[PDB]
Amino acid sequence: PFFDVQKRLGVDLDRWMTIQSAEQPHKIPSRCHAFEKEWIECAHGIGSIRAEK
Amino acid sequence: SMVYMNIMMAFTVSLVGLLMYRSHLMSSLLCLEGMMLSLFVMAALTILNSHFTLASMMPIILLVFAACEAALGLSLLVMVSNTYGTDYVQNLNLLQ
Amino acid sequence: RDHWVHVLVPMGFVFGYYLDRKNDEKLTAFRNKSLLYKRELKPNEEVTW
Amino acid sequence: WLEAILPKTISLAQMKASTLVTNQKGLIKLYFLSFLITILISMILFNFHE
Amino acid sequence: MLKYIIPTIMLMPLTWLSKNNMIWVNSTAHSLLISFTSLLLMNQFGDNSLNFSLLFFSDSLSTPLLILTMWLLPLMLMASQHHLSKENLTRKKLFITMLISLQLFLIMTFTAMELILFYILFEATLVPTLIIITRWGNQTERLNAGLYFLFYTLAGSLPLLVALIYIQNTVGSLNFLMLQYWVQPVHNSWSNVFMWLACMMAFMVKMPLYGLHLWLPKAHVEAPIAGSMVLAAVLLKLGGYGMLRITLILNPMTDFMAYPFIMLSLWGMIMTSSICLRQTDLKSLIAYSSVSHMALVIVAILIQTPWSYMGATALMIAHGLTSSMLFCLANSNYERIHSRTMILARGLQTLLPLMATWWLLASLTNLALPPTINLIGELFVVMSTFSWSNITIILMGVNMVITALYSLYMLIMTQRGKYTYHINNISPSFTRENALMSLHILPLLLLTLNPKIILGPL
Amino acid sequence: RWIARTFFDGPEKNYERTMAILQIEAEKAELRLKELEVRRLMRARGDGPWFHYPTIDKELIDHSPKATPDN
Amino acid sequence: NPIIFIIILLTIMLGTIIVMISSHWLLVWIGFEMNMLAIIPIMMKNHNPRATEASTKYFLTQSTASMLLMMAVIINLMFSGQWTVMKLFNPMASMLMTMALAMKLGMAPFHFWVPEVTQGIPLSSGLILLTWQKLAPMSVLYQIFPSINLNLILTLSVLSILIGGWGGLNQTQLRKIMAYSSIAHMGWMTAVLPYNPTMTLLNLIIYIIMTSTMFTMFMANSTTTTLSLSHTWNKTPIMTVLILATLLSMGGLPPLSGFMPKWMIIQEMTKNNSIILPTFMAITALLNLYFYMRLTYSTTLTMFPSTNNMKMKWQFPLMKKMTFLPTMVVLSTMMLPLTPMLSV
Amino acid sequence: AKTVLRQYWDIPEGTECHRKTYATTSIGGAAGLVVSAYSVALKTPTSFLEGVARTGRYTFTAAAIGAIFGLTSCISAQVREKPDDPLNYLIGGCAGGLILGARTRSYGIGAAACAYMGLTAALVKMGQLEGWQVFAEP
Amino acid sequence: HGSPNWLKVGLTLGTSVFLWIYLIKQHNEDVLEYKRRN
Amino acid sequence: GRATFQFLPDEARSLPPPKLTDPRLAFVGFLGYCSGLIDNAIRRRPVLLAGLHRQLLYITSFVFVGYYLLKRQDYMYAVRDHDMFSYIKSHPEDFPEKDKKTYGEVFEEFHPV
Repeated sequence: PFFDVQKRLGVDLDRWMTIQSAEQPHKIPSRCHAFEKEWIECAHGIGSIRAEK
Repeated sequence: SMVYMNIMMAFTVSLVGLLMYRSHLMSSLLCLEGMMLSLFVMAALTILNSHFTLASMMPIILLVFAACEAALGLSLLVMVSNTYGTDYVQNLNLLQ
Repeated sequence: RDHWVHVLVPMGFVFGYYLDRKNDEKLTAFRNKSLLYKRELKPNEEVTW
Repeated sequence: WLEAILPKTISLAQMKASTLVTNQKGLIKLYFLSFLITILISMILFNFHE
Repeated sequence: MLKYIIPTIMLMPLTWLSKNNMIWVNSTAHSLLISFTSLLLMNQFGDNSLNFSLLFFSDSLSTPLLILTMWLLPLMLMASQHHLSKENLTRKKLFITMLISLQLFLIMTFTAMELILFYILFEATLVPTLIIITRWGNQTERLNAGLYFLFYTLAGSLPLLVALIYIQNTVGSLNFLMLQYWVQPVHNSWSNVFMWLACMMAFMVKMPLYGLHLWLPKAHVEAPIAGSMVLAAVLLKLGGYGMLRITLILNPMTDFMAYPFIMLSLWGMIMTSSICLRQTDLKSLIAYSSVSHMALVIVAILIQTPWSYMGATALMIAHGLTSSMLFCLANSNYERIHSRTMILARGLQTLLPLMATWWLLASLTNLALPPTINLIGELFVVMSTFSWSNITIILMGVNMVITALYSLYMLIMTQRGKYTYHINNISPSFTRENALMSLHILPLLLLTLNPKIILGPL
Repeated sequence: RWIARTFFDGPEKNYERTMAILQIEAEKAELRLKELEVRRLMRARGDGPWFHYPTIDKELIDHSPKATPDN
Repeated sequence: NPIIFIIILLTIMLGTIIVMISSHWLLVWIGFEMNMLAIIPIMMKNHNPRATEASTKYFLTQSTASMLLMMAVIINLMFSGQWTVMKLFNPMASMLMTMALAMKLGMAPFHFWVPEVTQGIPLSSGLILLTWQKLAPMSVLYQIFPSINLNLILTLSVLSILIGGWGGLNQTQLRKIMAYSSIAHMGWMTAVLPYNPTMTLLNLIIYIIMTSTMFTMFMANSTTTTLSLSHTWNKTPIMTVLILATLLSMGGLPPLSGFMPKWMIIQEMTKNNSIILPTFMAITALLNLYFYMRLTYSTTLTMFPSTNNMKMKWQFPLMKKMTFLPTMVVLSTMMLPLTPMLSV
Repeated sequence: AKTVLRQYWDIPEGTECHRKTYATTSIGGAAGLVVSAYSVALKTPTSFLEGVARTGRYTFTAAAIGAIFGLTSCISAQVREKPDDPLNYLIGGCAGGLILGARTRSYGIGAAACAYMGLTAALVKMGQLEGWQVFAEP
Repeated sequence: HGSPNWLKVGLTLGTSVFLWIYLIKQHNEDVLEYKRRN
Repeated sequence: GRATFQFLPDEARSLPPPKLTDPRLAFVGFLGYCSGLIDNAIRRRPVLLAGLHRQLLYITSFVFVGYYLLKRQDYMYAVRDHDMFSYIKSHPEDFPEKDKKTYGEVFEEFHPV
């Protein structure tokens, strides 16, 4: 069962390496970077079960 | 493109009759410790051809255990063939 | 001593028979029915409920 | 003929627990070849890719 | 209600808590008392049945049936005393506990307010019974009676819980019988047969049809000392009444398929009594009575149209006693002579004169002389089941013949000269022999005076 | 006459005590028909916070001007 | 020696705490990659020629079991290129997840193993620790839960609770008899799993207790079935009423708590109008009971007390928390409609 | 795959009895392989040609049954009223099971095969006929 | 001169003196909270 | 629900709470009260009432814990409901108002024997 402690208290275990656009230390992008901030913007307040459709 | 179908046919290196068998266990354990490089290289491209820039360490962490752990399981293979002198997968004794 | 073992147990009855009286206060919710069944003016419905 | 039909169930199963133990004895090669049949046969069979 | 479960659970530490040998008389003394409470608030209505709590209406229902259940407990310790005096007290404290541990659920069941307390308590036995059969057996064939007693009872009663959880979420809530005031029927499909067949066959495997009774003589032939739990297992069986709560409703309108349960048990009723004539073991001979004129109720219940429930209720508690008491005779006469083989005991009736009239009044109530409950429980069967179709008069008219040769051959086998080699059999039935054998024929015939207290609503 | 008033009661209780506990009931068959008309079948909406799932967290995204003019 | 045995035996759960706490596919690799690294020495302790031909039949059977997973992690790194932990975005991932993850749990196939290890580990002490490895994987399957081909996770289930059932009826050694019928209870909890995945955990906790309290009881000397005959006339009879107050409750009968998972589970698996599935499960756990009966006809039937065997001494084992569990492994049914709304 | 049923369960439905045992020797002929897979894998079979032969034999043996089973029905499924009906489609079971019993002699099998492989035939049709689902979702 | 440890004996007693105290300390507090909140 | 990995959130203030003398809390630790009596009996105590310092500290533990746990259970069945009505209330298109018909109307089957 997924407890998600790193939500409650403060630490970051991972959460940074996770997706294709976060930091990239010197601020250098990926190729398809610009489509992430597009696609995450879509499904967030969604509950993901209607996201697919 | 094409380099993703090789190496993939390579990662069917599993082939399992030759994963546990036949004897000279060291041949079995071998195709295991080289089951990597099918996991490594394959994941050293997709990370690379697109610039992730971050997961780039992951390839390093795919070895550091793959050597650490697979080097453990070598140890037992001394304990087997210490008491014998031939590995020979054909030792079944504990049965069911 | 006085033999608690013996008939002290039958006292379990009135112990229990009281519990069947604990509920009637929460089962009161209908004083109203047409079958007489009245709870009309009397000091009868008033007792037992 | 009441006791043949139902207790036939007794000596029906108790035999199939002699084919799931006896014939599996030993030979670490012999398991491992049979995970492979199972891991391919899941490809062709059904919904598993669909 | 708690008026009952609480003292009878209060019994539980009335026993071990006591001293040495005082134990038997300690609990037999109290266990009788509860019978005043048994009647006490019961035998109220009558009309517009009694329900005193949310999840209990103790028995209103006109299936009183509970007063007996509270009888047979302090008939055991008078019954069970014989050879159980030969092992340790901390074990003897057990055998009185689990025996109560049974008596506590049979008060819970028969009330249950509903279907789903029934079931989990309908299956809640077999924990206490199975433990009495396997330990304290006699022969070594007992170990198989342990299994066969399960693997039927439990075998098909799981399809209940598949069905009763299927109703709970289909129509409203089964939480209460007393609300069926909305019930739609069951018309037909290849699904609904199964529903009706799942909600039924679990009950049949208890009160036997002529199939799947293969367990009943296996458990009774070899079974505890006194019939100690064999008296109880002749309560358990008839307690399949709950088919009276269902088949009255909850798929009322399929009679379509009734016929394979009629002609299957209606030709067994003329049957298994007849395979009982050549038996060489006495506790077998009675075990096959128990099928026969019990299995007559299954043709009483399926048919609707009361005058059957007038007669179907009187039967559940008809042999409830007579079929009980015979297992009490064949026990006693076995104490003295250690074979259960019927042949061996002959030339009695000289040597135990007072126990003559005990056999007789027992074997006379399978004959069912007209005045007692037995016929007035059978002649409301024949009156409705005649109207079904006129031809039922033949087979169930034959039942009334083979059963008469059936009973006598058991008595008249004990009228002969035999002195033969027995130096045993001295004891002239010390009081318990004739005390516990009474408290049956006294209460049994008695009810015929005011026999409106055994009847259904109809 | 002596007993009936000594022990039990008449249809001032065992009637219209059932009236009492069948409103402890017909509200228990109202609320087992609205789960199975909601829980089991929500459905395609995934509307109410029940069949709701995790998607992604748009907090951790970055808006800054990273260096490459086209991306 | 004695310190580290608490350093090792601590790092296990630290191996499985990074499993349940993580967002990130890499960590659920490293996470149960360091069990197969940190389990192995426990098997050893007495250095015998079985444990070492055991943990080597275990090793390479949890080596690939892992190493496939890393191939089905890096598939959906191609497609969608977003790690984290959610439906797998591509069918060759999941079908290479769930039926290569069934190796650690082992399900319907992938068990020629669970009897080859649990038998003949010289260390019976525990071997209670093979209740962790049931608890690491499930803490993936609860997350990935809305992606499965759905025709599989039943097809490994229903071929399991059957195949683990028949497996034992033929068995005597009672380390195996627990080995078997521990594939069985992996049939109920992953048969549910797509429908309402809590009321799985319910079966998961009630399982961790019951199999737990067996072993702690099987620890005094007990090994082979016919060494549980010499039990009641020797060690203590208050032991025998225990081993009969559980082994029966574990297949389950309604007055006990062993009936608690089924009774609730079928509330769930019908109401979804699949009524032809659960009977066959419901009815097959039946002949899962005939181990335990016929196990329980060993100890209450006073079978030939061993020989002249005189144990006048008292005991000094660690019964730790055994004086609790079969008051919670039995009597809890009367208590709880909590388990569906408590852990949820 | 799943569709072999889909054209099996659509077109013939009581008629065209030739295609109906055409495609229903496929299934009972298909599953003969899988038992031949674990036969030599789990059981030893040291025989280059001998082993092969044994395998084939077993496979074909298993195979027998699917062929006749489609036939014993759609014949009688044609000849009475010309639909199929929960009684009609049983018949393929008993005689169908007898093939297995016809093999490896009867007395303890040929009845049981006729019996149980009889009992479990009807349910199939009876199953979709009332609209039963084994594997579902809300 | 009975010989328990006379070290721990009374801890279990003393501990329960804490728990019931602390239990009701949470209870007699929280009871009013319902009304303070409602 | 929200405020994840919390035993119970702050929102549980508005619940009764489940105070004592409920049969369960009494029953809770009863099954422990029959647990303590075991605790002796395994080792051949052979007291059947042994030191009250073991024969207590159980009963103390359960009912405290049994209590401290029942406080959230009752909560959960509340947040279940609360999230239902508030959905049942909106989308009235998914929630019809049935009409009222006595029997001048319905026919049943009608199949007597």
